Amino acid sequence: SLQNNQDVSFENIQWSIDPGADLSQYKMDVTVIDTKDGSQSKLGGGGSGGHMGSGGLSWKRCAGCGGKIADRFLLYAMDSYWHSRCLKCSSCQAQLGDIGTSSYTKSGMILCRNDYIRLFG
Ligand SMILES: [Zn+2]
Ligand SMILES: [Zn+2]
Repeated sequence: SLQNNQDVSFENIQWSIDPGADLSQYKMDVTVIDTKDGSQSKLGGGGSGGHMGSGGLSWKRCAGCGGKIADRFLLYAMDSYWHSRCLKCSSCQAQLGDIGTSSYTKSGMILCRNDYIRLFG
């Protein structure tokens, strides 16, 4: 007989897996930092109705535009500070901070969930 070959490590166990659970080493944590300044409309008249002189002139430095984050919500990727327009796919340029997509990396490039698999692997 020669009936000694069946599927034992593939389609017999076709269960659905997490979208990048084993790619944890390439995964980044998108930390969405909330700004407690401005979420209260009753706080004051923005930066006009109230003389709130702030000593912080640098705030959080962005690694995307190279300046400082003057955006509302700043996001985390890899280890640097970002915001909506800078935290995006280097292939899509789609604002990852405007989506909340758990992007991945490998060679320093920031690629979206799907792009990393298509690009590198
Ligand atoms: Zn930026
Ligand atoms: Zn992409």
